[PDB]
Amino acid sequence: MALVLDGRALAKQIEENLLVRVEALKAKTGRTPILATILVGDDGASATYVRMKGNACRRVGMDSLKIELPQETTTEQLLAEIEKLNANPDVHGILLQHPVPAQIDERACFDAISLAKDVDGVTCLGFGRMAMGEAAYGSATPAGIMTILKENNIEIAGKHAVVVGRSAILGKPMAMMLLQANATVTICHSRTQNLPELVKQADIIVGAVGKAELIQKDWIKQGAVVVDAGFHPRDGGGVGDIQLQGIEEIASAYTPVPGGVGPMTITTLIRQTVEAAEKALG
Amino acid sequence: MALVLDGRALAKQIEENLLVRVEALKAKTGRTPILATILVGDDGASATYVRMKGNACRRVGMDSLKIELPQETTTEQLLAEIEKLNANPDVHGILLQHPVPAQIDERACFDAISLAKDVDGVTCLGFGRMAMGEAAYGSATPAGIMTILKENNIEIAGKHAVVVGRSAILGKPMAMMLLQANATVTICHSRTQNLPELVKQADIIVGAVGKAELIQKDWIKQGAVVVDAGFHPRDGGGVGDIQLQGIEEIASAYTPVPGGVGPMTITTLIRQTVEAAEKALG
Ligand SMILES: Nc1nc(N)c(NC(=O)Nc2ccc(C(=O)N[C@@H](CCC(=O)O)C(=O)O)cc2)c(=O)[nH]1
Ligand SMILES: Nc1nc(N)c(NC(=O)Nc2ccc(C(=O)N[C@@H](CCC(=O)O)C(=O)O)cc2)c(=O)[nH]1
Ligand SMILES: [Cl-]
Repeated sequence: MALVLDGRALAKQIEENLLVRVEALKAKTGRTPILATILVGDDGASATYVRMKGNACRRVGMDSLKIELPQETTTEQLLAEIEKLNANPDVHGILLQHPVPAQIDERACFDAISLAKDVDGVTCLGFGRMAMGEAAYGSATPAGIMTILKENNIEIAGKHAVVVGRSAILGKPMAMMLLQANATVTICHSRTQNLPELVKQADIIVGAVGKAELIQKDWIKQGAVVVDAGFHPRDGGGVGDIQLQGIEEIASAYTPVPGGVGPMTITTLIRQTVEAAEKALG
Repeated sequence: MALVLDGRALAKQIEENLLVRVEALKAKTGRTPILATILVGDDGASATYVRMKGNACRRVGMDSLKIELPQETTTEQLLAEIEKLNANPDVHGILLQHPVPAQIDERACFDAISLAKDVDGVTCLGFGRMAMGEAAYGSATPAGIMTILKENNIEIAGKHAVVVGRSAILGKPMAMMLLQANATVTICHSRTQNLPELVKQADIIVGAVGKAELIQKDWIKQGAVVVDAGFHPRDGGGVGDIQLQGIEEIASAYTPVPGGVGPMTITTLIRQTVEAAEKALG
């Protein structure tokens, strides 16, 4: 039966020393690390995830600066708001929760965040530096996945990884991180013409499509490592981007949904905020 | 027989347009566009390609500022030279010819070049922006390849492109550019297993390994589009990274070596320098 890649347990374990580090920094400097979170508009899921990230901050002795902007916020207004936070020495990391209202140029706003405070890893600069092996905060969800794979001793070098999805904050960074770990990487998307065929070749499959159980269980290679980065609420248990019912007979290891990639998205953001604060204050 | 993707003809065609644009610019402003070329050490191929790039500048009515630094140059010394060029308003583009002597942090020096003068497309920032669909000068060789494919009406969207090699200035940007053009993209490298099988699945193959004829002709899918980005001087005619002997029987279209990717590497650099000059002097 497949090894459950327990993101919930890993997140809990990691938070233990993050709390020690933060309490050390606060005792040393007399200053509390701050993650500024920006929630723009009325997306309920975005609201929920921002609160979860704030809670996680407080669990390790940090706090959040809660920035909430209306649905009709313009690109110019959000940029100004990010420039305030960039020049705020009391703020050590900046999160802009995706997806912002459609009228806003999200890419422009991501890129306005200073590299030093890009603790969610959304800037083009952060991405390019990561892709080229230079030190950078990685996009939270894919960096969290690499941590899951590494802590669970999952072999990556020489494996064929297939990433289904190519979004700026998930699929693309995921692909580059796996490449950096010496996987052969295939990147698929909505214009891939033979998706089932390619998924069946995957030693490591990452579902990053944001569509409930799009990736069929029948496409999964026997002994594959299965990573499901999706989450879709449903009556009595949500589902991810991959059909996981009966995956225990197929995968060598898999991320459950919930309790897999999700907690480690949050933990990665928090860890990288701790890192930023240490650099800023220490 | 296969379509010859004639990079030499395309380069000449592009240069005719660049010439009239440069002459118009000089007529309007009285100033000549300048590419600063930085050659560090005594590598023969590097000297040759920098000479060819300077020749191309003058063919289209521009000139080059030839910077030649010794073998023992330090990272700090090279950074200082690049910062002088960044601050010089008469210099519109900066080329650092790779590979610099190994004691130099080449990545750090690439990244010191201002985005506005990154006409060879070597910055992390430029790579990141291109990968995310934002405006930036593209790495010369892979951008030249995209142009070859486009201007020969080669179908890319929905095709499986396999890039063999993942270098910072070739393989990685090549893959991100093909992905932006809606190809399914597989990135291979020295740790890749079952390489012959992965190449056989490819609708578009890009050889970027810097090893003479590594990619074997029987690995190529019948009807594939074959792009060879290698060059290795040999008595009686140089060869690339792909066995191209009898390629006309196998490929639907192929870049010859020499006279394919090479000329378009040079012309892409010059075109992007003209663009930089047009912006700066307008
Ligand atoms: N900037 C930015 N925007 C984004 N939209 C994200 N994604 C971004 O927050 N995703 C996310 C998804 C699931 C969970 C999570 O922990 N989910 C729980 C399920 C609980 C629930 O969703 O009610 C789980 O999977 O265990 C946390 C974050 C991000 O990481 N950064
Ligand atoms: N920064 C930087 N460093 C680099 N090292 C390169 N590569 C970088 O100049 N390559 C290159 C390779 C071949 C040719 C070329 O035109 N080759 C001819 C052959 C010339 C001959 O036969 O002597 C051809 O393929 O037709 C031009 C540039 C680059 O583009 N940028
Ligand atoms: Cl809590």
